[PDB]
Amino acid sequence: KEIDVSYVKIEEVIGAGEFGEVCRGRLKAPGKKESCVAIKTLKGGYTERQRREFLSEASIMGQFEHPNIIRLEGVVTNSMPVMILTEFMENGALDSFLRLNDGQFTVIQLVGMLRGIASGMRYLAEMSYVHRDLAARNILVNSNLVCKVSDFGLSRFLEENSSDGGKIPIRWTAPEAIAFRKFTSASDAWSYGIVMWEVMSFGERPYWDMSNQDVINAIEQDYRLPPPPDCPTSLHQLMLDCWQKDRNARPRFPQVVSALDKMIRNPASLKIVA
Ligand SMILES: NS(=O)(=O)c1cccc(Nc2nccc(Nc3c(Cl)ccc4c3OCO4)n2)c1
Ligand SMILES: [Mg+2]
Ligand SMILES: [Mg+2]
Ligand SMILES: [Mg+2]
Ligand SMILES: [Mg+2]
Repeated sequence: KEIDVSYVKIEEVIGAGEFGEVCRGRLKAPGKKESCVAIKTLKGGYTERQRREFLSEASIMGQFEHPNIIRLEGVVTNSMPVMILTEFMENGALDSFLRLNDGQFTVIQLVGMLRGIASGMRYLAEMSYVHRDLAARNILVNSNLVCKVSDFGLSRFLEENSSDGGKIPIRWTAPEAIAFRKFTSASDAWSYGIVMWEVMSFGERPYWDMSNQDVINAIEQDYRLPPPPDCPTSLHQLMLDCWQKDRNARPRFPQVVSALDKMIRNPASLKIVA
């Protein structure tokens, strides 16, 4: 959906993306009430390939409609700067948000965040979309703490293309995906276990200071991340389920959502901690 630039007001620069600024603004279109939007801008000096890659995120977002997937409002393509407008997520990226708020949300709140992410992923999997970069940094959080999946793009990773999309995010990536480049919803479930860990640790770095090769070797040698401090054992177990080496043994996302829904219904179960 092409948006008349007269309908957009940019208020403030709030971040930086791959190709430019991320801004907060207002969208007001005839017959609709004004709303808050995030706006990515692309200014002068990029190649047409770069323009296409930038706008591809909009094309992909626009294929989806789900409360846990970032909503596209529209694009500005007949004018400079080129823009992508989405719903505005007041609290930004989940990893940074949790680090700011370390120890300040309850286990039940954290599980609700995890449930929203898992519902987004359930939907993407149903739509046969493999995310491939599922990480807390790619989860955006609104004022009501609703978590939504972001970062959409279909470009192959640099390792997949010519001998001579960016690099595979090793610490989030399932071993078979690293080894063979087979990305599936089941490799996303692995990544989701890593997101669970990031959430229950209030945004700590998966595998701390381990190198990417250290991580690859550790996982092959049966190492798995330990329960974060105060983490309910049942959540750690679901993490371990996501991190099975055999991808077919991992839970699919409907199962992940169910498990989380049970926990919310049965909060006493969350009291068991190592
Ligand atoms: N807490 S804060 O107000 O300082 C802040 C900072 C950065 C981003 C925020 N929300 C924020 N909300 C929605 C989206 C977004 N970034 C973004 C992505 Cl990830 C993809 C595509 C796109 C985007 O903006 C429009 O087009 N960001 C909020
Ligand atoms: Mg991606
Ligand atoms: Mg990415
Ligand atoms: Mg990317
Ligand atoms: Mg801590």
